[PDB]
Amino acid sequence: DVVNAAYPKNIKNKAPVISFDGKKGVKLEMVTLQTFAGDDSEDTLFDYSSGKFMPQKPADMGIAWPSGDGRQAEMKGGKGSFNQPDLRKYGPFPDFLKRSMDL
Amino acid sequence: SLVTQVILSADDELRYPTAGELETISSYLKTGEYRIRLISILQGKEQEIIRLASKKIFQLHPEYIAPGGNASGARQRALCLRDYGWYLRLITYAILAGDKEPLEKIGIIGVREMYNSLGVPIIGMIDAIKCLKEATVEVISQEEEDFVAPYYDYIIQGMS
Amino acid sequence: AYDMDGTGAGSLEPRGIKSSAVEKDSRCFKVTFVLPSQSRLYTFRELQNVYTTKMVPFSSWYAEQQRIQKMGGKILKVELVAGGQMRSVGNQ
Amino acid sequence: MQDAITSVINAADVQGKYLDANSVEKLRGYFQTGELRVRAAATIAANAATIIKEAVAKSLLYSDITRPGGNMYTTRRYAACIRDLDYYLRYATYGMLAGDPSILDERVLNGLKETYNSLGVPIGATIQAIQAMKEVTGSLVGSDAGKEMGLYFDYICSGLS
Amino acid sequence: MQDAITSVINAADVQGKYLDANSVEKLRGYFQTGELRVRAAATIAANAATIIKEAVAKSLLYSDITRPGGNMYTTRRYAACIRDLDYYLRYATYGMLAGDPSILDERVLNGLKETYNSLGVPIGATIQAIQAMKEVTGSLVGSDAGKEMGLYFDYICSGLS
Amino acid sequence: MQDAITSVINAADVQGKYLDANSVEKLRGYFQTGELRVRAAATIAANAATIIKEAVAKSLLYSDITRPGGNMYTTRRYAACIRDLDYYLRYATYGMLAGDPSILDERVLNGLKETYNSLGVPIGATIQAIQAMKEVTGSLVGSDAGKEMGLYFDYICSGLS
Amino acid sequence: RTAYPYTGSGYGSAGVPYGQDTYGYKATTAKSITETAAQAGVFNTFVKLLNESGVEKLVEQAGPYTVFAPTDDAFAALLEPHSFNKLATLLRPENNDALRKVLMHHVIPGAFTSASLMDRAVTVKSLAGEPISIMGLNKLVTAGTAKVVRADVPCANGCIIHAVSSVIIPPNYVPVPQPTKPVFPRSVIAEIAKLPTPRQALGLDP
Amino acid sequence: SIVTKSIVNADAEARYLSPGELDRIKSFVLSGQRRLRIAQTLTENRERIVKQGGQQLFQRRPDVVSPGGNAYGEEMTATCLRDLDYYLRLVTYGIIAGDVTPIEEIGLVGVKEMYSALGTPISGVAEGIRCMKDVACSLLSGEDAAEVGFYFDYTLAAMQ
Amino acid sequence: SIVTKSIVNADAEARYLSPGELDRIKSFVLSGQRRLRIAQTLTENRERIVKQGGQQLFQRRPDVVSPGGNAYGEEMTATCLRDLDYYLRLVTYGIIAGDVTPIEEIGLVGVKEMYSALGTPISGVAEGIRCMKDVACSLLSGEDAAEVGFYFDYTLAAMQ
Amino acid sequence: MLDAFSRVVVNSDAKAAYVGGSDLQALKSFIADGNKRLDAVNSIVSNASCMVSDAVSGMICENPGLISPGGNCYTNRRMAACLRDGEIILRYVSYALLAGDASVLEDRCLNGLKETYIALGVPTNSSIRAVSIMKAQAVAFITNTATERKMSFAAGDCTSLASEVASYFDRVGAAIS
Ligand SMILES: *C(=C)C1=C(C)[C@@H](Cc2[nH]c(/C=C3N=C(/C=C4\NC(=O)[C@H](C)[C@H]4CC)C(C)=C\3CCC(=O)O)c(CCC(=O)O)c2C)NC1=O
Ligand SMILES: *[C@H](C)[C@H]1/C(=C/C2=NC(=C\c3[nH]c(C[C@H]4NC(=O)C(C=C)=C4C)c(C)c3CCC(=O)O)/C(CCC(=O)O)=C2C)NC(=O)[C@@H]1C
Ligand SMILES: *[C@H](C)[C@H]1/C(=C/C2=NC(=C\c3[nH]c(C[C@H]4NC(=O)C(C=C)=C4C)c(C)c3CCC(=O)O)/C(CCC(=O)O)=C2C)NC(=O)[C@@H]1C
Ligand SMILES: *[C@H](C)[C@H]1/C(=C/C2=NC(=C\c3[nH]c(C[C@H]4NC(=O)C(C=C)=C4C)c(C)c3CCC(=O)O)/C(CCC(=O)O)=C2C)NC(=O)[C@@H]1C
Ligand SMILES: CCC1=C(C)/C(=C/C2=NC(=C\c3[nH]c(/C=C4\NC(=O)[C@H](C)[C@H]4CC)c(C)c3CCC(=O)O)/C(CCC(=O)O)=C2C)NC1=O
Ligand SMILES: CCC1=C(C)/C(=C/C2=NC(=C\c3[nH]c(/C=C4\NC(=O)[C@H](C)[C@H]4CC)c(C)c3CCC(=O)O)/C(CCC(=O)O)=C2C)NC1=O
Ligand SMILES: CCC1=C(C)/C(=C/C2=NC(=C\c3[nH]c(/C=C4\NC(=O)[C@H](C)[C@H]4CC)c(C)c3CCC(=O)O)/C(CCC(=O)O)=C2C)NC1=O
Ligand SMILES: CCC1=C(C)/C(=C/C2=NC(=C\c3[nH]c(/C=C4\NC(=O)[C@H](C)[C@H]4CC)c(C)c3CCC(=O)O)/C(CCC(=O)O)=C2C)NC1=O
Ligand SMILES: CCC1=C(C)/C(=C/C2=NC(=C\c3[nH]c(/C=C4\NC(=O)[C@H](C)[C@H]4CC)c(C)c3CCC(=O)O)/C(CCC(=O)O)=C2C)NC1=O
Repeated sequence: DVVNAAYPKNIKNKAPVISFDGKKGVKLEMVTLQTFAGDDSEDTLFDYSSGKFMPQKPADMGIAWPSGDGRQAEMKGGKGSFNQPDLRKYGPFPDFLKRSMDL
Repeated sequence: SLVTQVILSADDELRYPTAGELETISSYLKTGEYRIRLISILQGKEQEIIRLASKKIFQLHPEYIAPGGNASGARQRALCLRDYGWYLRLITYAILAGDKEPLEKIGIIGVREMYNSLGVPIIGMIDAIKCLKEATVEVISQEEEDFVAPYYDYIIQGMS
Repeated sequence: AYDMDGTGAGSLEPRGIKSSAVEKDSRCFKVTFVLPSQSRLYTFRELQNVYTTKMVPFSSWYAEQQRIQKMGGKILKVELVAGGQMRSVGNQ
Repeated sequence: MQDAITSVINAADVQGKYLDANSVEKLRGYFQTGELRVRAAATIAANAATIIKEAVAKSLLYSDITRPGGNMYTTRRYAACIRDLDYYLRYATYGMLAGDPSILDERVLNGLKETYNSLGVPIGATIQAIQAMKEVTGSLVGSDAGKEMGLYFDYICSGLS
Repeated sequence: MQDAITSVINAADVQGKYLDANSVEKLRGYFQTGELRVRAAATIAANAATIIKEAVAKSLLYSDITRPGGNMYTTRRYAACIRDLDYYLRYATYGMLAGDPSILDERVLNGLKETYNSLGVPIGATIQAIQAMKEVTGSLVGSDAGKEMGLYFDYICSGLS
Repeated sequence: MQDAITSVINAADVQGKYLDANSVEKLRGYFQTGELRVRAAATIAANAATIIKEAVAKSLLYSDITRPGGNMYTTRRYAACIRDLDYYLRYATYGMLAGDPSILDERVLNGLKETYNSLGVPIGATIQAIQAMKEVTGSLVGSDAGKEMGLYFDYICSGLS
Repeated sequence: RTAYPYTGSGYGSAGVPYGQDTYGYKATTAKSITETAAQAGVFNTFVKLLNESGVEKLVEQAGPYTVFAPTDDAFAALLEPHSFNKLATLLRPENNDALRKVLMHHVIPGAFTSASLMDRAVTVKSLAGEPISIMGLNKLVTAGTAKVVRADVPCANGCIIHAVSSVIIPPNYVPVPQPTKPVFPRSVIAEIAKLPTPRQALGLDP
Repeated sequence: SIVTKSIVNADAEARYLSPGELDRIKSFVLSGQRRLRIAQTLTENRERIVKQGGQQLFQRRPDVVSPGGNAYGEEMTATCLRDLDYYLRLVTYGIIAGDVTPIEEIGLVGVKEMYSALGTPISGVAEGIRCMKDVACSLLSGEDAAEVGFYFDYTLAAMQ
Repeated sequence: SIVTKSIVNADAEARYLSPGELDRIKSFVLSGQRRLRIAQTLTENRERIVKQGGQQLFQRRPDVVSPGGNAYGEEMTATCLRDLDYYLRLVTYGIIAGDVTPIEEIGLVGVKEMYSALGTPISGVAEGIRCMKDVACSLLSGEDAAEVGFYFDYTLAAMQ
Repeated sequence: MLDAFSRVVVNSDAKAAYVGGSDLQALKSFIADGNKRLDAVNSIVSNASCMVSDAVSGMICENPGLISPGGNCYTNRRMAACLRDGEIILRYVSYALLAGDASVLEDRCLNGLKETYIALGVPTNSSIRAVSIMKAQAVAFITNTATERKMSFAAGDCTSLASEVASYFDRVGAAIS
């Protein structure tokens, strides 16, 4: 959170850096003295991309082919009216084949 | 669907779809919602219709219901309405994608060997679909039932 | 001779598979694929194994690879076992 | 090999459901764009040779793959390109009509990047040819139709990458 | 493709020696069961369709592989099963007559489990179908003949696993 | 499949330059030995069966691969050898004429050691057979011609190893 | 009963199926060059330098190659006081030019397994274009200054991968100079005075 | 036509015609009244559609008519317009047949062999048909110009 | 070359090379001294053989260089001569290989697809090679001009 | 070493000039101070042959029980391995100084080093002395305040690279403690 209204826009001034240059006066300085930073965040304020850009592939659907049949995983709406239950259930399978339901 | 038949049928000749085929896609897509409006009419009458299908498939064929027949017993008759439910569900697919492949890639291709390994008389299932088409006429007006009539008798032609 | 005489659209022999194979080509692949028949249930022919791995020539890999997907096949792996790459002369 | 209607049916069908109102939004949505796709596939069929001639002249016949040693030097190798680019512009037309990119990976994408590595075909120059071919295709069919035809070009470029 | 006599002759030939007392000792053991195997293969030929109808109804007829989504859903897919189960009951009959399971892996087992993984066919339900098919086969041919025919069923189930 | 002239033209073409003095310098070196290679390939064609009969009798004729259990026992297996050794003496003749061993790995070497491991063919006995076959080939064609024909035999033996 | 049995069926068979597993022509299981190395977990800088430098397209190809991919300890061993002179300049982002040849010196056309180097010394040039001498003597193989660590890795297109201990620099490779200042002569009269006149060349003047 | 290849499609597949095939033969014959009107417009406009067709063709390709061009002189220019009268005629057949099947086996199959063997630039004759297309679609409304132009560009596609 | 396809011929036939094949590899390598002299003449005459080659090409085909021609302007005309430098180079390969095998898989296989796809008149580039042939055979004696011209006309044949 | 700055690929047939789909933004940004970093690693690895021998002999002459017989550096195999491991550690800081982050150091050099040195009986209290000499040696060399050797750099500042490389050496020194 930005809770530093205690620290304004005079945080890191570092007032006591002191250079004597011999026996005379202490030459007080307020040099800011940044870190070995790098500010680790992703997706910054602009795009920075010339096209050279076709990187997008769909995720792997297992053994079938991608997006061809994610049909077991779908939102769907209605079931039917009679619909006898399964009573053995044999595991949920996964993918159906190089194949589809419309054969 | 119908566009899939045009993309496939144009793909084995290594050419784009011709002038006539693009009509066949364009005319099919302009009659789009009317299939969509029609299937919602039939989905609201699936409990309507399969109850009427069990009316006449069994008064016509009491051999199957009687003790000894395949459909004798409760749980045998229980799925009996389920097969009507899947068929009626398939026809809503066929009425939408304006062709026979959802009635053919499912349901028709190899149906006899399925039933013959089950004991269901394959002639009886033909009358079951003919019974199902007889039942759909009552809950449907004259305008749209001849739209759905050619999708039923394809199933009868497929089963023989 | 080779399959690129000048044939394209609107030409007398029918529009078909055109391979970039030279005169008497000697490059051949090692392919692997399954190809379910999708026609046995109305023909009722005997069954044959559909998972094959064989050496197809470069002269006719493209036709075969174009056809293996025609009937819903899936190509698991192909390689160029025999022949060079970027070779101007010597594919013969 | 499924179109938008086949994919909608299937997701209705693999789980065994009927066709419920929410599923039809894409369909009442696919039939609305049915008029746009045919005219898009109409002009692409007409300007097939012109589009491919524009893409190669705009992307790669300008970099030493065209010169000796490059991947496209000999006339057999050059002729294979426009044969090869014809499929990308053709199969993308099929995806634009079917409204589903299932035909691409079924008949184009599978074993494709594994094949170009065998031949030693540069995948980098291939995608930029398709990107340039996507750029000219948006010229002909318009903006939104180019958005549709362009949506399957980068699908090829993504999987081919 | 070797029977019990072919395998006995091969091992006795591969050392270049004649058929000694041990080689003929197994051959006499095979000829003793020659009468049992033919009658076992006799009834299995008669009740081929009945055995497969009994196995599928007893193992995977009602559980979820059959319901939409599972697999045997479509009629092409269901019809492929009884076609597929026919080979297991048929080739097992050949192994029961030949007295050697060499024909199974030669013509059935090789590329089989690698093929079902491609199609996505459940190997778990497949073996239980063959196990149920093995159970009904012991009904027809008797106990010891069922022990013989059953000895090649689990050979298929073992390698197919 | 490139000869010495094809390989010289390829390297001179792959840089897009003409045939300079260095490219023609090797080509002149190949034309000088053109007279030697034909006479070498002449006598090898005449004594093809005699050379293979000499190699097998000198390397692996009486070893226990020849006896029962060895890798060469049955007559089908023995007959496969002289069929197999004929290719090595034949394809080596092609490399001797073409002056480039590209044909060997194109048509012999690839999938060869991977095939013998499948069949269980002993690679150790195979290479001497070729070494003994190389020894008799130096008898016929002479010293330098044997040096040429011998230069492709060990190329087979090296890659087959 | 002989130990080296064989394959096949029918009579004249040893009880072992064809190909030891009933497959005559076995589909391969290896990956290609760069992701056989990606799975190894040791060639991380090698596969990354290939991807950035564009050399990775070259060793994608199906030609039988013999890669001498150095493990990243070899790349980590590039902090020689000596080798850092001739190789640190490549860290600059414009010097991708030399990075491709220096990486292209590690690709050898042909499939040279270590068993094929039984006390044999054979040279060859890379795909960079300059000769490299592979030497295998006394069960220790060498590729220039390689001192190969891992023997061979079977790859996709009949290619081989050997793990080396260092990075082979090409023979006639000169390191690129650091970026400098284009300097110009301040005066013009300090240079006419720098050129010897004709009367000077004949010794007519001092 | 759409009737003959919807038959030979279902002919090869050992089956009858689906609703997808029979609801389009039905949809095509009700379209037949509108097709004859469209072909009737191009029938007695061949004087302008051809002569203005060769108008833009020579302005866009003066090489073919210049001395050395294939259609040079009073003779070849007459035949130069004769081919455009041919292809304009085949488009009238395709409009009434509802497909480029008449245009396919006449003027399209092996057309590159003829024009290459006649010395004619095949790209030049493609430019001629495009010039006829702008004249033809300028004679009809928007609903019709999406058809009459639709058959020309197929001829443009196959002619290169 | 004659060496590589005399091998792959006898390679396919499961046999060695006959005297008919080995008395010609023999006859070709003794011909090799005379072949390099012929190719050496065309090697450093490309300045005249190409520039005078494009000389007669433009005088015989001014359309291709006129405004609208494919090789119009300072740019295309430079590439207009670049292709002639290519095909003149391949003829030097065919003379040294003793066959059009180098010319076959470079500049001949699928050449019509390239030039049709570039908009270039393929007949025009055939005219260019014929103009180079008269310049090339004018640089050699009669015994040589029956060879150097012999490879050009093969390129003329395959280029149409 | 060569993954520490990303390069650009300009020629064709690459798959990264066209279908790269990215430019490496985290490592372009490190050629924005790249010459000053490359002089700093050159300040270490031109003295890395001398920094490891001074530091290992530094902890010998402060804790003399290691070269006593019975100690962990008396025999020749152990004395060669102790000079090897400081050289390997000084290389891996010089990777992490070059790449600008410590993510190379913690898994290839520090992951499983404290379990190794207690599995061999290596004195962990003395090995952290051996890297604190190299912590103090490296900040003299990067700031060019070494007493016996200077190098001719450009005119500028190299603090916040010296404190960057001093933050890696205790990161080593607590991973073995
Ligand atoms: C024995 C008890 C004992 C030593 C041995 C010696 C080791 C030592 N040195 C330092 C500090 C530095 N060492 C440096 C290394 C070198 N200086 C050079 O010029 C050459 C190139 C190289 C040695 C081969 C440097 C640069 C320093 C920093 C001081 C300086 O500017 O020179 C320490 C650590 C001291 C501390 O941490 O403060 C040790 C232990 N010293 C011994 O006492
Ligand atoms: C305590 C922390 C120290 C210590 C301090 C003493 N310094 C003494 C004298 C002295 N100190 C300085 C330096 C200081 N004075 C300045 O004016 C300036 C800046 C210009 C600085 C940095 C000087 C110059 C002197 C005078 C020396 C001389 O006479 O030549 C001192 C003596 C007493 C006093 O003068 O106050 C003390 C005790 N000395 C120590 O021992 C501890 C460690
Ligand atoms: C830091 C610890 C030093 C110091 C560093 C500076 N170096 C500056 C510029 C510079 N450095 C190099 C060498 C470096 N760059 C490379 O590409 C390679 C390898 C090939 C190395 C070793 C060069 C070539 C340059 C540019 C030369 C110039 O233009 O003058 C520099 C100024 C630029 C900047 O800060 O970005 C600094 C500060 N200088 C020091 O004082 C400390 C001791
Ligand atoms: C010297 C400063 C130390 C000391 C060192 C010894 N280390 C010994 C073995 C050893 N060290 C490592 C870690 C090193 N190897 C690596 O690969 C990496 C990072 C990439 C590092 C830091 C390992 C893994 C091993 C065991 C395997 C090997 O021998 O290399 C060692 C030998 C022990 C013995 O033989 O008894 C010594 C003496 N020990 C000391 O007392 C000082 C403090
Ligand atoms: C989507 C297409 C599709 C269909 C149709 C299908 C049918 C099907 N019907 C079955 C059984 C059965 N089906 C019947 C059917 C009938 N009895 C009658 O009198 C009638 C005419 C008829 C029903 C209308 C009977 C009696 C059985 C049980 C037979 C037995 O197991 O003893 C079974 C075995 C398991 C089960 O009931 O779920 C299947 C899989 N599967 C499919 O995937
Ligand atoms: C329908 C899906 C599908 C695709 C895409 C396909 C590609 C395919 N591209 C091929 C070759 C090729 N492809 C190219 C292409 C190119 N060179 C370049 O520099 C460019 C980057 C690129 C043009 C965009 C070339 C030059 C060859 C010939 C390679 C050779 O002769 O070695 C070949 C070898 C056989 C032949 O062309 O006859 C196949 C099979 N096959 C398919 O079934
Ligand atoms: C003679 C040795 C041999 C065997 C065994 C064999 C199997 C084989 N089974 C197949 C398919 C199939 N197999 C099944 C089987 C099943 N589904 C289930 O849920 C059950 C667990 C199982 C029945 C026991 C199904 C449903 C298909 C169709 C898959 C599809 O359409 O994607 C196919 C694809 C092609 C086709 O059927 O025409 C082959 C080749 N081939 C052979 O040569
Ligand atoms: C129904 C389909 C069909 C077509 C298209 C057809 C074409 C055809 N065009 C011909 C000639 C010709 N065609 C042209 C054409 C042209 N010159 C140009 O500059 C233009 C680019 C182009 C016209 C737009 C010329 C100049 C000739 C005469 C060529 C000669 O005399 O050598 C001839 C030989 C003379 C004749 O019998 O008419 C035929 C058969 N025949 C057919 O059955
Ligand atoms: C070795 C076999 C071989 C050939 C022949 C070849 C031809 C070739 N010709 C080209 C262009 C061209 N070629 C021409 C040619 C001509 N214009 C005319 O009027 C004349 C009829 C004709 C020349 C005699 C023109 C004008 C272009 C540029 C076309 C444009 O910019 O659109 C290009 C594209 C630019 C380039 O990369 O050079 C190639 C690749 N490549 C090969 O590898």
